[PDB]
Amino acid sequence: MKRTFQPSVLKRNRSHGFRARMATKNGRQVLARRRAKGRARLTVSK
Amino acid sequence: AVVKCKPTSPGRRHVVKVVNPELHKGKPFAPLLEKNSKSGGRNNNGRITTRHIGGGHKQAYRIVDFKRNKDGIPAVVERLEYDPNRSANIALVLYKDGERRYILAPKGLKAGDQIQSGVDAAIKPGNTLPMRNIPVGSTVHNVEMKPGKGGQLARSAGTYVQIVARDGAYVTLRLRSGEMRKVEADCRATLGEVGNAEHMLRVLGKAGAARWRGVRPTVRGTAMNPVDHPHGGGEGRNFGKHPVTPWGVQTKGKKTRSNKRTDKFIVRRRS
RNA sequence: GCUUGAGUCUCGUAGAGGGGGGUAGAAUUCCAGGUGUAGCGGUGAAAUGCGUAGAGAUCUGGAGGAAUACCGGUGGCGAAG
RNA sequence: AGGACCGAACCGACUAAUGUCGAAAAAUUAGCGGAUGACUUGUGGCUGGGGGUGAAAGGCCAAUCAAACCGGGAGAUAGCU
RNA sequence: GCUCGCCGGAAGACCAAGGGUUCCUGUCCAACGUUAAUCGGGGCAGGGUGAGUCGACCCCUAAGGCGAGGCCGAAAGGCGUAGUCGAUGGGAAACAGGUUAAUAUUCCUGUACUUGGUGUUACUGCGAAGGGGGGACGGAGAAGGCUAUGUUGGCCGGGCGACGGUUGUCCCGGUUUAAGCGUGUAGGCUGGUUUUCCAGGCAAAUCCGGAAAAUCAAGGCUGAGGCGUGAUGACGAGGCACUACGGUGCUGAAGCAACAAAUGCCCUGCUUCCAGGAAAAGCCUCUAAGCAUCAGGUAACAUCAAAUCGUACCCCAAACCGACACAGGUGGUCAGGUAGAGAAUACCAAGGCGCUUGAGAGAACUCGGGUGAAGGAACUAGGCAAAAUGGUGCCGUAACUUCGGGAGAAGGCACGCUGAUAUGUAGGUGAGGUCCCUCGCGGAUGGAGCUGAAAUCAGUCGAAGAUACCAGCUGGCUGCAACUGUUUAUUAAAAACACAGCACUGUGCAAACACGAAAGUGGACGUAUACGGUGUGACGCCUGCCCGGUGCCGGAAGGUUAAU
RNA sequence: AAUUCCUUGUCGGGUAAGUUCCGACCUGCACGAAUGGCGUAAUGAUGGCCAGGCUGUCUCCACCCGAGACUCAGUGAAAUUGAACUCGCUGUGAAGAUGCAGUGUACCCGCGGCAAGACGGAAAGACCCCGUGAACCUUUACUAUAGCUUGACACUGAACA
RNA sequence: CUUUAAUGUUUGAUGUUCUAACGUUGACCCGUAAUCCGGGUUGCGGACAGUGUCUGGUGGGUAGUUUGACUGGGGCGGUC
RNA sequence: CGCGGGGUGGAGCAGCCUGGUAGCUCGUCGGGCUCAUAACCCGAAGGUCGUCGGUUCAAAUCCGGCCCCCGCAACCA
Repeated sequence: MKRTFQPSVLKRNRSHGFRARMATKNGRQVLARRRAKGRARLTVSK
Repeated sequence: AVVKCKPTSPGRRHVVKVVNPELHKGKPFAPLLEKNSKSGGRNNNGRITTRHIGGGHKQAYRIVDFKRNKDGIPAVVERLEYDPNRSANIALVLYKDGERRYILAPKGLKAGDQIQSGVDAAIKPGNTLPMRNIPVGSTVHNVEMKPGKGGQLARSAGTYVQIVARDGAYVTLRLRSGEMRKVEADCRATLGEVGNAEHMLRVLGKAGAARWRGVRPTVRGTAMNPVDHPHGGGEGRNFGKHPVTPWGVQTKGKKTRSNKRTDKFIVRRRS
């Protein structure tokens, strides 16, 4: 068969990128707890 | 020309074609074209608001104005063509002043002849002028609602609006569906019935002649689940309810007329 | 070859011969409005139906369809219908 | 010309065996269906939880669907074990 | 290293995607590899990715996202204009050879090409978010001309050969060359040019569109390949010379004819049919507000710039996704020889590997199969599994039918090799010679060479000649569904769903319906031969009775009747 | 009959043999003319039956060739498991005994096998019931509501019949 | 008190006309090259339509739940 | 195994419900109309109200036994 993960940095980063989160009100809200937890991968990027 | 191909295979057996060499065997006039995005029945919120729409071959937007305000200007019908946007053939008219215009083509109109617009016109199959010059009992088409609006009714194949009386400022009209409705006598229309009238005798024959058109199958509600439609369920293929729409509205008899501001104009109903 | 067979041309006659496109008139129905009212219609008789939500009758206007009163005659035309 | 015929790459999964702690959290093998079409497919977008989508099975929505998932109400309640 | 076996439309050779040094070298074995391991994609140390011509960034748009004001909504926020972004789209320009442990259309040598800036000279009027043309396009089908490439032969080089022949119609190896420029064929398209006028292109216009005159018959556009040039250059088999025994330096013959022939090219063609087949910019050009001793544009010439990023390796897999070094899935390009219609299949070339447990044993049993006496479904839920029919040309071919089909129906014959007709035919291609000429990539004519079906006759070989891989079981009755198709991915592929047709009914456009608290949208930039809801499901003959109950619509006089 | 309960209905055909099949008789428990009826060429990885062909499916399997099973060396799991000195039968018993009693039998311990039991292993039975549990679906179950629709009032005025 | 009649006066239901509210996905202009929009002329309808408050009806399109127990197992039945 | 309704001249139905008086059509017998039958018109008769018991002013009526008919049942793994 085929596993459900055919990666694409363009497709990924366009929906889960830094600007993708800062695009909406909600993204900035979610990043709040992430900055509170201080997880290095705030937004999966370089 | 109507015809049915010999049965070399079921499907090509039930096709009814309407071909006519009068039509331009080439391409449309490029300098009068604007693109057209096929929407796929989606709204600004991307939800498919209306079913039975999907696919369809790449139909581009041919520009067809309907106002016909080239007054005092005689014209020449250059060539005849077909457009999937409408269901009746289009007439490519060549003006005297070096202008062109894609407009509706009547029945007795043959390319190469002469048509026109203006208030110096005659009762000819293709002349566009206000109705206040048009005689009682005329067979008109491409009529408007408000003068200058351009065009509202009788734009499909083999259609016509029957004008009865012209009392006062309002003109007594007879709609195709039998709805005698009023209008301001000063609307610009064109004399003659809409051509390509043999379009009605054309029957697909195949499912392809529906899908590449853009039509997407009408699944019967009773065949659906009870959870996703007012019908569905029952291990015996039974209806047992009152025939309604997928949204509770009673079908097969239910007057859905409600605007209240055109009732004055609506005189005699469709009985 | 001829001509009393038959056919053709020159000039006129009669006509519901056929096909296509417009139009007129009375009448019948329906829709709307004014007047008015308990019957209307029907049959050998009665009834179903229609009617007090106000018909029929009557006047006016309008929208339509089909057939062409009298002329009409064992008259006319056509191969027949 | 053909939702035309046969049959490969391609898409699919009717039949049987192997397998079932396997090679694999549904595959391999030998036969098959369609294969110029309502076709297949890459890249790239929009439609979303009582809503989306549906050639309509109550199937599909990241191996999870008669209502996905993360956190929080919530240490929910349990005449039950 | 010498043999064997394997794929060879791949288990090969290059890229995108996605990974992230897994590439190369030295060294090492505890731990990673299901075994050992001085081996490796493992540990440690070092090195490697070189661009004006590749891709991207860039320029300009599509689906669609964001979206100043604006409309709207408790707030959050939603839609949308101008604009601004976004390829799988389009838009300028490079190929060959050699070199490295690893990279090179990027380095070096040789040979070409593109867009801009400043400057110089000589001329000339230029100039927009505006207009026009171009860009710019569908599916299938058939044909002509070629190329990649391959084959035979000629020529050159070497050998003439460990068991019989082999100086001869013998054998093997090589026989390779681009970008660009010039020429500008085959082929395809279109009547050019000149004058005048104009309610047209938001304005204008010499550009385009239109209507009348005029002259003459071509001009122009576009265009694979061939031929010259590129190139007395490069490369090139084999020798000539030293071994760190891995390789390097040097030298260098022939280098073409002919035939066959792509899914590649002309073709972003042509014919035809229908379901009628993007956009903007670059480019060319006309001008507005205007500026003309200017500024700019055209042409020739010199010179300078062409930035940044990726560039290793894997890339149908031990390096991507699957927890694994996992019998699976992952797009595009190239793709030889013989047989064969064929990219099927079988065996080989190039190239890469034998799969990261082996060695003995050969019992029951299990699995992948071979063969099988007499019989031929007696097995069983059931002809399921196996077996078998299986190719080409031709002959012949029923019930039925919508007169297309049924059908390759069923059921049969000939098939190898050699010679001959004929030192390999019909056919195809085609040089030289000849003639002519509006002289070139020319037209007729002419026929060598090369390549190559098939038919007939005769002879012969074996049990068998489609001898292998490959490759339909058929006939009949009958239910249902029309048929192609779709679906429960992970037990149901069917009679279910879909289906074209048909019927009713709703809808007169700010249309019904639908998402959305609203705006706004889809419907449709369509409008009754149109669109929405529902039912049934090709075609053929037809589709009766009932308005009681329920639902819907019409009529509203009267009874009952909320708020006020 | 994809429909017919009774039932294997009845008659004829196919077979030596026919609960199925094919064609008909109508006694249609309970077909029915758009929740379409009846036929139907072509078509079908469709349901059923029969025949010919061909064969190991079968009467009844036999042999042989490979990948394992067996041996050796290296590597090294697994579900599961209260504890073990872990035999059969008869009977009894929380009711089918490896463990109690009676009695028979049996050296201790491995290997290759085969599968009757240890009510063997996996899944806190998916069946029935229960819980004043849950979950959606349904309608002429109860109560609200979206939407549609009516009227009064507001935005909303000025003149005559 | 009933039947009626002229008038003053106080409200209501309809018919018709008008233009200023309002509507305007009619034409046109400017902001502005801009199919949004605002305003400006005009044309076309018309105190309608539409929205708000109140209210009657309809109403499974939507939502929250009920839907008994005993019962020689349940259900049907019967009974309380 | 259960539940509901019915049982009335030769036939089909009334009346029952809510208690005193038993009706309609056809049929049977007969007369008439026509030459005859039929149809038609008129008169009369024809009902232990399935059977027995109880009880209240009577029993077709209210109730309790037995027999008979129609529909549903022969159910969940």
